[PDB]
Amino acid sequence: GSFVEMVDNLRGKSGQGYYVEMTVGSPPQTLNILVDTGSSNFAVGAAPHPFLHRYYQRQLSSTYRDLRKGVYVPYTQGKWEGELGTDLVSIPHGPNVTVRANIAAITESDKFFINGSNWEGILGLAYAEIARPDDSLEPFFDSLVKQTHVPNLFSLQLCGAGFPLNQSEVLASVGGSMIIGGIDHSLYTGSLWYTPIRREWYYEVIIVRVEINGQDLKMDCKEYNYDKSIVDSGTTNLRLPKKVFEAAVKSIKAASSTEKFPDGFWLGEQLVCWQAGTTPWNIFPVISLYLMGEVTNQSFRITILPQQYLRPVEDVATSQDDCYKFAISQSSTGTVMGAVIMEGFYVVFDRARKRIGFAVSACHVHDEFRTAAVEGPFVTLDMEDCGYN
Ligand SMILES: Cc1cc(C)n(COC(=O)N[C@@H](CS(C)(=O)=O)C(=O)N[C@@H](CC(C)C)[C@@H](O)C[C@@H](C)C(=O)N[C@H](C(=O)NCC(C)C)C(C)C)n1
Repeated sequence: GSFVEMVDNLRGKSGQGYYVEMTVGSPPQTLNILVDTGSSNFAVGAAPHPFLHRYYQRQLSSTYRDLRKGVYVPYTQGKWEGELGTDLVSIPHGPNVTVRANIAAITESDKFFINGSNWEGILGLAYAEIARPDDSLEPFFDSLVKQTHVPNLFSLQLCGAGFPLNQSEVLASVGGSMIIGGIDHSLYTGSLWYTPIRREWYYEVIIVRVEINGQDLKMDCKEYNYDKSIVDSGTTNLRLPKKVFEAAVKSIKAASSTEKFPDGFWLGEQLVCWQAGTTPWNIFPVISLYLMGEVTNQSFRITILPQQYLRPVEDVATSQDDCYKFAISQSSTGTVMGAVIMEGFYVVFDRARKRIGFAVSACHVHDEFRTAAVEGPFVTLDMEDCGYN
């Protein structure tokens, strides 16, 4: 309920990523690690790279163990190859422990590291099932729970600023919190509502209904989880299956039709700008995702605002304009509840009880007329049928 030691231990932002400080090896080598609930490999740059200010030097760690085995990991965008081994790992602003964990030493990569992101590795927090080479490589959190008394769960509060941040600003500000082993009540308001983790591979959940300003998209619910629906702190946008994306964009365009935007905007590629302070938030609809509840035939809903799905970006011109990119895009691999969703809520990854909790975030961006919300319950039947097989 109270872990002041870990509150505000994250830095970063959408687009580039949210990261936590970790140390690896002996003596401790400090590295910034991206928090990624969408994968299960712990990996770190281990050789010079144009975008890396530092990297893992195995030859300088007295505790480094070479597993003599290579590993390859591809992501929706980006990929890397590395060499497997183990070493001692600690988290300065996390529990006071030291765990021996598997570490992939990245030796080659493509479209993975991000210039200026300030992170040098990735912490895959999902399950062994999707770890590479296979489920035999124990993920970091599994090691943590097995080697310590830290409870089997963590929570994330990702904080979007609501406006663009320059390099010095992102470096000097709080990007959020990752509470390891517990929940901190100062990070949310209202109550926590839980949805079942369908299966332990990605953090998969089941969406049972979608609304645009209260109006039902009215699609066969399997379409919403077509292939799957996951919660991923390593993805910026709310990504939706092709059919759902098209239906959603049609409805969002209709609700905001008093103003017309170019196709490039809806494709998530180009920005739309308004005179400083005049963004017409009210013309854009709220989006509600209903999730299966823990009680039979019960569901709840999470609702985000345009302040969540319109991502702030700096306008090239020295203009004092407020510009944004549409942060909802299509996916051919299922729904991805990325930062667009996570910046609106405090998310509890309760692995012990196989469930994910959502509560309104104490740091979500909004205005005087609307706020993000988590509400329930709703009598919903045959939710099990919403899952895709
Ligand atoms: C917040 C935040 C953090 C970061 C780094 N961004 C910017 O990058 C992305 O949003 N990257 C997405 C691609 S996009 C722009 O939606 O199309 C992405 O691929 N994120 C991955 C992490 C980054 C650091 C490479 C991962 O979070 C996505 C996840 C679904 C994934 O690809 N998992 C892998 C996977 O499923 N691989 C199989 C196929 C897709 C190669 C694992 C299981 C091996 N936004």
